Amino acid sequence: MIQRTPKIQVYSRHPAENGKSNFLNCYVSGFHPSDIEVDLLKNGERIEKVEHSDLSFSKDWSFYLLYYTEFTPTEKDEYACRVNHVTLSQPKIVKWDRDM
Amino acid sequence: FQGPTSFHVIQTSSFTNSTWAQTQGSGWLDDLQIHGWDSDSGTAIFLKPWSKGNFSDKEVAELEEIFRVYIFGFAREVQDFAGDFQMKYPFEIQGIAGCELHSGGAIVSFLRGALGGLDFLSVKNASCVPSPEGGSRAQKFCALIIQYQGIMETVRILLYETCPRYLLGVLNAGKADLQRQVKPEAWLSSGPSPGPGRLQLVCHVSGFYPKPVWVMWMRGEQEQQGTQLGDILPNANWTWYLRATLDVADGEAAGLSCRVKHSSLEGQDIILYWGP
Ligand SMILES: CCCCCCCCCCCCCCCCCC(=O)N[C@@H](CO[C@@H]1O[C@H](CO)[C@@H](O)[C@H](O)[C@H]1O)[C@@H](O)CCCCCCCCCCCCCCCC
Ligand SMILES: CCCCCCCCCCCCCCCCCCCCCC
Ligand SMILES: CCCCCCCCCCCC
Repeated sequence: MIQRTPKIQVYSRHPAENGKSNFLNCYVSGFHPSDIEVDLLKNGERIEKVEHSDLSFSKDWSFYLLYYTEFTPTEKDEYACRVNHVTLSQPKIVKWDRDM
Repeated sequence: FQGPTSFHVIQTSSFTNSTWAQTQGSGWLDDLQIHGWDSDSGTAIFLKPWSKGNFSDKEVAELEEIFRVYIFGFAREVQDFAGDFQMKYPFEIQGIAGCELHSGGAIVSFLRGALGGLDFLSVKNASCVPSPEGGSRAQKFCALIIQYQGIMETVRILLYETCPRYLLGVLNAGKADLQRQVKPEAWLSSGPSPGPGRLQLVCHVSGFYPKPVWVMWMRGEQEQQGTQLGDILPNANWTWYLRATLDVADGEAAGLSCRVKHSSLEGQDIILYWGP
């Protein structure tokens, strides 16, 4: 029984244009075991309507999941992805960098 | 023909204690999900209007029943023979099974199993092949599993007769969505600066279908070797996302362009230049 930390990628479906509707995504991959808690944050507080794919795994048996939501980006509105897994001591927060 | 050429069902069985076991399943066509599984009701959730393929509502209910009794019986016997196999709680078993079409007409079927994220068993032409990663446990399992003819026969029917009969049904029924060609959209940005006098050149590609795509950083007609390609990340609208980066010096950034080749573009490639 091994333990692998999830790789966390935060990205928008379309390029960030302030005021226009878009989709925010958080893709968690490469983890083992499956048991995981993921949240999408808006300035530090969790978003309510967030859909997620059913559990899946890649060839090497590591698990992957996609968490998304239809958002509207503005100037100072900071977004992030909070992740809780057995490998993490405290929840890991990875910010959304528009230019990345 | 383009798009997905394979069908597979997956299984993730989390065993917490001697009498607590949850199972999660789903049907896929490559990386695209077409089936979901409602564990409580023991029925399939059909994510697309063509998810049934060419199968009848009787043929699909027969299959729902097979998986339902399997999910129960699998969990039941693993909880029964856990101490016999020296298993330490908590543990997770994983399993992928299905078939695929090759160019020429041939359909190869597969079934792979796992324990603790490591290979346990495999199925190469009607027989259990224990993986060395499973050790003595895997051998002890394959040697036991062959004695139950009733379950070995129903795996053989499913894998070598029902699976290909299914694959063609869905590949055909879903021709409209599966062999669709959605055009990519591209944009540039300057990522986090690696060196104090350097610059991270980022090329973004998104909104495309099918999966095969070519993206490189160019200098006219000469491609850069230091072009680090990102992972092919998904979007829930059955489209993809790809990043292509280049670590470069300040003055060298000018003259550089990103090139995107995709099957929906039809020769008309997307070339985007860096503006000084
Ligand atoms: C559209 C779908 C296409 C996709 C096809 C690909 C998917 C393939 C799925 C395979 C699983 C699919 C595994 C097979 C499904 C299990 C159901 C079954 O045939 N078993 C009956 C056995 O008795 C059954 O009773 C029924 C009712 O009286 C009769 O109708 C059946 O003919 C009779 O076999 C009972 O034993 C209840 C089941 C409990 C047994 C636990 C099985 C766990 C171990 C199986 C591990 C498999 C690996 C072994 C290696 C083989 C070489
Ligand atoms: C068209 C029919 C609709 C049904 C599809 C719904 C998805 C079913 C989910 C169940 C998946 C179970 C099969 C997995 C393969 C066997 C794994 C082997 C276990 C290894 C033992 C150590
Ligand atoms: C790893 C735990 C061993 C599981 C043993 C499977 C036995 C199958 C019995 C089928 C009932 C008829």
